[PDB]
Amino acid sequence: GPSVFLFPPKPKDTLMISRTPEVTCVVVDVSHEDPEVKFNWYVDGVEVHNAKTKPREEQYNSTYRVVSVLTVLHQDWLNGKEYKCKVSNKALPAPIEKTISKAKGQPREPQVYTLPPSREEMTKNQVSLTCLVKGFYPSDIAVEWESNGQPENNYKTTPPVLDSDGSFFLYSKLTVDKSRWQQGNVFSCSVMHEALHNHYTQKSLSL
Amino acid sequence: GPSVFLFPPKPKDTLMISRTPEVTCVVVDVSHEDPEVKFNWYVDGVEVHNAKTKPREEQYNSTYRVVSVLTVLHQDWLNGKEYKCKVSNKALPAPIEKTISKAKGQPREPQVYTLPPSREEMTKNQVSLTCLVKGFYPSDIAVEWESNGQPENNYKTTPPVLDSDGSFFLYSKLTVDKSRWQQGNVFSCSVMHEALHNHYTQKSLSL
Ligand SMILES: *[C@@H]1O[C@H](CO[C@@H]2O[C@@H](C)[C@@H](O)[C@@H](O)[C@@H]2O)[C@@H](O[C@@H]2O[C@H](CO)[C@@H](O[C@@H]3O[C@H](CO[C@H]4O[C@H](CO)[C@@H](O)[C@H](O)[C@@H]4O[C@@H]4O[C@H](CO)[C@@H](O)[C@H](O)[C@H]4NC(C)=O)[C@@H](O)[C@H](O[C@H]4O[C@H](CO)[C@@H](O)[C@H](O)[C@@H]4O[C@@H]4O[C@H](CO)[C@@H](O)[C@H](O)[C@H]4NC(C)=O)[C@@H]3O)[C@H](O)[C@H]2NC(C)=O)[C@H](O)[C@H]1NC(C)=O
Ligand SMILES: *[C@@H]1O[C@H](CO[C@@H]2O[C@@H](C)[C@@H](O)[C@@H](O)[C@@H]2O)[C@@H](O[C@@H]2O[C@H](CO)[C@@H](O[C@@H]3O[C@H](CO[C@H]4O[C@H](CO)[C@@H](O)[C@H](O)[C@@H]4O[C@@H]4O[C@H](CO)[C@@H](O)[C@H](O)[C@H]4NC(C)=O)[C@@H](O)[C@H](O[C@H]4O[C@H](CO)[C@@H](O)[C@H](O)[C@@H]4O[C@@H]4O[C@H](CO)[C@@H](O)[C@H](O)[C@H]4NC(C)=O)[C@@H]3O)[C@H](O)[C@H]2NC(C)=O)[C@H](O)[C@H]1NC(C)=O
Ligand SMILES: [Cl-]
Repeated sequence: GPSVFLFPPKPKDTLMISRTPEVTCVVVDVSHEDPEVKFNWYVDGVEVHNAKTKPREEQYNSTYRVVSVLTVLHQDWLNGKEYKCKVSNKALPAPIEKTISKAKGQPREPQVYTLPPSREEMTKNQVSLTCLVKGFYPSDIAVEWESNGQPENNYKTTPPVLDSDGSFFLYSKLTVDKSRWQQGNVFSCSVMHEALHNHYTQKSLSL
Repeated sequence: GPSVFLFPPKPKDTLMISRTPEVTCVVVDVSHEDPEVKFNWYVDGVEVHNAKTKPREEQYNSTYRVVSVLTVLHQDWLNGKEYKCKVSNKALPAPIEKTISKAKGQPREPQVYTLPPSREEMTKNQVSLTCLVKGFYPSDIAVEWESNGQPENNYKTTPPVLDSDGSFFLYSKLTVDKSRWQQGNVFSCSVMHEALHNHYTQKSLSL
């Protein structure tokens, strides 16, 4: 019999009003006998029906895969609304049901500090700009780097680490050629989190 | 004597209601002799006071460098209000002033097309996904790439090029390992411009 998996919107979709977040219900392992599959979507227990379901597609193990996609209102998701997908298909005895929702917990607003590179580090070819993001809950967060215009490639972020007061912190490290840092170029760490004003803050840093 | 330069907001900052746009006034070639510099900000003729001046930072020239940022309203900038920085130094015969505004001109809407890699490029271990953005005005624009919610590394973008019909176009090229493309991953080019509905559009691309 089939399998269903239920995928949440990615955080930055929920946090920007410009972008458009979606919940995705996918069923796989549906037999060739009865390829037809019905989706029922509930938001907080009431049926909704603006979901786009796409045409079924056969995979190379000779079973179909079909996906149903529901656009969510940003505020609905951020207010902890439960999204439930219910799949019916003739091979199942009882229809099967998944539910997801934003991670629970009292939200906490992160502080965002930028740390210039250590002086022992500027004897080197590349240098590291550091962004400390601490005090935030829940752990859904986005951290990015920009420079006088366009995004930066060469950065890595730590996974959220549980701190001693129950909130998370993390660090983001951006490595730049030292000649760019020495020229007074400005680099910005932007953070997106549901607990910030406007879900967005930015801290700049330069020599 | 002291030079004056005045930089506009970052396009992304003006197009997103959650980000926060600033006009920046930089003064360089500041002498030790008469070190104090006072700024005076004017929106559409009338004076303003919420500017933030960061204290002087001396350079390797032994010149000084003084900056003052003014936060602007998104709508004020998009509606063409003129921002004027007037700077006084007791080593200037007359205070010196500059003025910026959004690029004048009727706004045209960009068409966004995504172009897969050439069949000839599948010989290499990396391939180029292409994003063509054409028919837009003014040239203040932001292009970014992403995949499964996260910002995609590489990609470079051309400057806007004046088309024959009065508008601009640009291309953005993203380099992915060929295996990532052949697997079926979905990449997406997102674009931000005044003339787009919601100032934002996304176009996807995948094998
Ligand atoms: C003393 O040292 C300082 C420090 O310089 C720094 O250290 C030295 C050792 C070197 O490493 C330098 O490379 C390094 O910058 C010197 O201060 C510099 O002084 C020069 C000239 O005096 C200035 O040049 C101007 O640069 C701007 C662009 O500058 C931006 O881009 C740089 C990126 O490479 C960046 O380093 C700058 O900081 C600045 O970055 C912007 O910053 C803001 C806020 O921080 C940010 O929000 C922006 O996003 C960011 N932008 C970018 C793109 O990064 C340039 O625009 C100027 O061009 C005008 O003048 C040119 C010559 O005339 C000409 O080519 C242009 O067309 C333009 O001409 C003017 O055009 C307009 C119309 O469009 C009109 O208003 C004018 O009439 C017209 N003409 C004139 C005459 O104005 C210009 O090239 C540096 O910015 C400045 N450095 C800094 C950090 O501010 C200083 O010169 C030294 N003193 C000496 C040697 O005696
Ligand atoms: C027949 O083929 C199909 C299609 O596959 C294709 O053909 C085969 C032959 C191969 O060649 C494939 O390579 C080829 O692609 C098979 O379909 C697959 O079926 C398996 C399960 O049978 C599914 O596994 C699940 O995977 C999800 C995560 O999947 C995401 O990430 C993948 C990359 O790693 C990506 O390929 C997927 O498409 C999917 O991508 C997401 O897509 C959404 C929507 O488009 C998008 O928004 C997201 O951005 C994107 N996400 C990412 C990360 O890219 C995984 O979550 C599941 O894990 C559960 O089960 C594990 C085992 O128990 C467990 O360890 C996990 O924790 C999790 O367990 C559950 O978790 C919670 C609590 O922990 C709770 O719900 C449950 O209690 C718990 N337990 C259980 C049991 O559920 C899961 O592993 C594949 O996704 C699916 N592939 C596709 C493309 O749909 C099919 O299986 C084949 N049939 C056979 C062999 O008989
Ligand atoms: Cl990037």
